[PDB]
Amino acid sequence: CPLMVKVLDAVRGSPAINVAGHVFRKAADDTWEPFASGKTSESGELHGLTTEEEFVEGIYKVEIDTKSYWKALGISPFHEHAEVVFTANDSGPRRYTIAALLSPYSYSTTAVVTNP
Amino acid sequence: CPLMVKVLDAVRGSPAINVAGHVFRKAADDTWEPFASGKTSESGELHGLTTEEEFVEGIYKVEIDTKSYWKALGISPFHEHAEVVFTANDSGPRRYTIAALLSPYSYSTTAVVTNP
Amino acid sequence: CPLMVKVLDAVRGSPAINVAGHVFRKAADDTWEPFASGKTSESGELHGLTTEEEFVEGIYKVEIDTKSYWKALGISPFHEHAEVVFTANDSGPRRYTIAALLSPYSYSTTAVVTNP
Amino acid sequence: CPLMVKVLDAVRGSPAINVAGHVFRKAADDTWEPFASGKTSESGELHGLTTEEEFVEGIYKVEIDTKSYWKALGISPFHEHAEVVFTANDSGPRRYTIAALLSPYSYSTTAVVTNP
Ligand SMILES: Cc1ccc(C(=O)c2cc(O)c(O)c([N+](=O)[O-])c2)cc1
Ligand SMILES: Cc1ccc(C(=O)c2cc(O)c(O)c([N+](=O)[O-])c2)cc1
Repeated sequence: CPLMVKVLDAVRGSPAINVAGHVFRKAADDTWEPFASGKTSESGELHGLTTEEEFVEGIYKVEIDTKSYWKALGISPFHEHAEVVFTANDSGPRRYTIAALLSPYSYSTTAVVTNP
Repeated sequence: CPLMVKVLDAVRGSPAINVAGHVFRKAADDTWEPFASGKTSESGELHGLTTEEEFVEGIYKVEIDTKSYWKALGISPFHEHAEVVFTANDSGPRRYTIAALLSPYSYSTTAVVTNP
Repeated sequence: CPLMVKVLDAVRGSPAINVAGHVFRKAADDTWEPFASGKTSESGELHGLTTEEEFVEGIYKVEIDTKSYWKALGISPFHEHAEVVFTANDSGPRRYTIAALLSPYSYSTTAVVTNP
Repeated sequence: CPLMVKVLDAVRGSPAINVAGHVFRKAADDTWEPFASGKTSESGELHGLTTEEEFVEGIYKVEIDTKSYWKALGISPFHEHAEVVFTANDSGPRRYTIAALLSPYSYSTTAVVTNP
């Protein structure tokens, strides 16, 4: 899996389960083309989004629906979502983990990029 | 100052100076309408973006040009930019500080929301 | 103010008010000698800890009583406290802001170091 | 493994490899007794620190030698180390992942605590 998304809850100290994630790729006309989507598992991880052959060079956007996560816990959070936009595979194929750490009024995101 | 943006550099341990930030309000057609912009000061701060009168309820986006910042420092960055999207003033007017802490492969954002 | 500590609450999106902070300097015997202390203000800030004269080179520790803060809010915390240990003034006197962003199961700390 | 430590580098977007970690447990006399140590693998993970039977209730300290990590990369970082202090197993045995995300002038730490 060349693209994985992991989401953690900094209030409970747990994986953030059942969080929707949507991936888009910038098209030649500069629009955001839907690329993949899913929801986080019990481990907070969203696997199986793409394959090495489909995950070509390009600019990708990962949008994590953090607002729905907090709202289901009774909380009205600050952010509408957490979005991560990045160029992928510019130097050849890589494996990307996009990790997000969520609090109601703050989030952090990191990328772990490895060479297979 | 109903809206302030502060940007910090976690590599140098300093304010992130001369970082462009652009503010948008979501339009009725779901498009992003540009609202205000500026460059961070020597303290990392972007002041004077809006006024109490103009900063009505709505969904707002702050886009921080983190890629140009890292490029100017000669450091390879992961993200194309950092975006913060939030609903403003849903329970009355508030003063918002959006703080962003930047590293080349990670960023975090927090909101400090105080009632005047 | 050679040394300032600022504490923010990522759950409420506010300064963390009335948080105790204690500052220590490492002694020749490697023990921690208490140096200064205070409680964060309504802006989350602990000012007036030390002076230019007293804040000589050395290794310093700031201990933030995060557990008492979360307990006062009725929220279960993970950490006993948050500690920040750093060598100060190794290349001349600097002004240090130690910023801590608190969640119940996570914290982050950053230093903003500026040369007067 | 009831206790795992994971360390990531936010500058390079990579696991932080070969980082020393030391674990201590608070003794009945209030001293810090050495409990386990190791170094992070190529995945940034330190496994095999303890067993469920040995990892009894108590207050534990995990000290990560972040300064040596940065110094080996040519960087003089702000922090001397990253230390995490927490009560473990107060409600029965749990599995703890202590994750640290490192930059030269900032770090963040989170706990992911799961029930086996
Ligand atoms: C680790 C971390 C991340 C974000 C914040 C943070 O949100 C913040 C907010 C401020 O109003 C402010 O003045 C500063 N500061 O000056 O350093 C930081 C504080 C700490
Ligand atoms: C404070 C912080 C923020 C983000 C990360 C982080 O990026 C990360 C990445 C992983 O692949 C991973 O498995 C975990 N984890 O399980 O805890 C965390 C690590 C620490």
